[PDB]
Amino acid sequence: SERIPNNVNLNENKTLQRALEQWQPSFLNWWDDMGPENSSNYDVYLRTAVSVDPKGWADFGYVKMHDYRWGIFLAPQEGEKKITFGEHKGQDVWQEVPGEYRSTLRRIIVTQGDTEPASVEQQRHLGLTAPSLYDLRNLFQVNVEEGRHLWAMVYLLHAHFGRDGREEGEALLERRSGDEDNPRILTAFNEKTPDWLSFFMFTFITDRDGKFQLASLAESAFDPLARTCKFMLTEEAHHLFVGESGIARVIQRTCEVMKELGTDDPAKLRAAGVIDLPTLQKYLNFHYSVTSDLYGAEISSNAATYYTNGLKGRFEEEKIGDDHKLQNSEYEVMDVAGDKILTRHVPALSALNERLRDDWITDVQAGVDRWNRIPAKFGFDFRFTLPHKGFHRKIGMFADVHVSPDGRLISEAEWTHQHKNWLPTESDRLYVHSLMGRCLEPGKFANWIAAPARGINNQPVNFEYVRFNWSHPQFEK
Ligand SMILES: [Fe+3]
Ligand SMILES: [Fe+3]
Ligand SMILES: [O-]
Repeated sequence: SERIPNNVNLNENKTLQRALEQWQPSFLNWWDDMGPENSSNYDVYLRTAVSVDPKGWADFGYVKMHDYRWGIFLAPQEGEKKITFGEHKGQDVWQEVPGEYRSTLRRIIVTQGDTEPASVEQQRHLGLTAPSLYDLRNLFQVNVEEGRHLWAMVYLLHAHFGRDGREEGEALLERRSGDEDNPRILTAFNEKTPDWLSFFMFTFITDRDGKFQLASLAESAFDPLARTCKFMLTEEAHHLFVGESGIARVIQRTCEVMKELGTDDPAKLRAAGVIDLPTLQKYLNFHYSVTSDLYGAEISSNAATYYTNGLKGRFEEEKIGDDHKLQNSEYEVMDVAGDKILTRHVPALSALNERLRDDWITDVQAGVDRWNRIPAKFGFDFRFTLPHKGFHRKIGMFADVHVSPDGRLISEAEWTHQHKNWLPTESDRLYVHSLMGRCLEPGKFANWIAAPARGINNQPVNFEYVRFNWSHPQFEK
């Protein structure tokens, strides 16, 4: 019923409500310019959140995405919640940011916010080559949710950061993925997402960085941010499912053709129009290593500071069996010293980036293990693996050297001769591009990917998840 749906009593804060209503047309102009291409008249079968009530939170129906009901939804407030780590452990959580942390928390929220529209901008062309209505609908669902995450951060900026907050909300729509004068902040969000295989890896791997960053902020002493991220985690889960099941369905299809043709010869697989498993492995290597750089330098005074001040906790902070202060704790990280990769212990507070990275690696591996059930049930030997964490890194201690996927420091000549086996080549990408082509007949799936296990919201897999309204009704006519 509400114009800006929310469970935050927005209408009782009239100054804030005015400011968000003032900002909304510019969000909608951004959505129209940079959102899913040519989609202004589509009716999409979308889920929309209307609460955080884990039973009846999200309801489905057709909507044109310009009319999507983007809302602000915080996890329920908890009475007498305490801060759980850092200097301030045991004190009451903050409803407003302490002045001394204000600009730091602001930059953290803006940086998180910036990735949300960035992903929409990267993915805006994908619809033209959607391999199915089911997949097109999933893409759009991810898009409108990422749009909501921008709302979720812009709300915090306006509600808790005054004028600076408003100015950040405006600049969040002035930056643009890949733009020369005003690029998005983070490299991985500034690059192209050129085809559906990249899109599925991105939502499987890079949205998972979102998951771990958000789980760290879900711990924050700044409780409105903590409550915001806590609810976004439940949405991020859907994104991770799109990416994991997306790739799982490509692997499934490729294995079907391997069994049918009785061969694992790449040339024969490609003649049949599937993506050979070794090439899938390269895309995994590419997105995994690129995403890894997002956690930042292994050793960081800044990250020590976020923890100590109560701004950002460790993943699942409350399950960790230590003092949650870490003045006298250690953490084991790698190091490179000439022609050797070694391990060393450093003060735990200085290595929080690396700890979060390690948590993400573990989570990604759990998903790859699930992928591996597929070749295994076909009786194939192929297994997907993650490359050594030092492989293909632009950030941190491995940035000045080459590491092979199996964890050796290698020479410039070996990198130059071998990396074509490890990362997608121009020729691999051209091949994958040649498979990309829309498939919009109900219940039909492009030949490079298998059908999903089930539909959406109990609908058949052949349901018309998107109705294009190809006819162009005339103004006032
Ligand atoms: Fe997001
Ligand atoms: Fe996401
Ligand atoms: O997300």
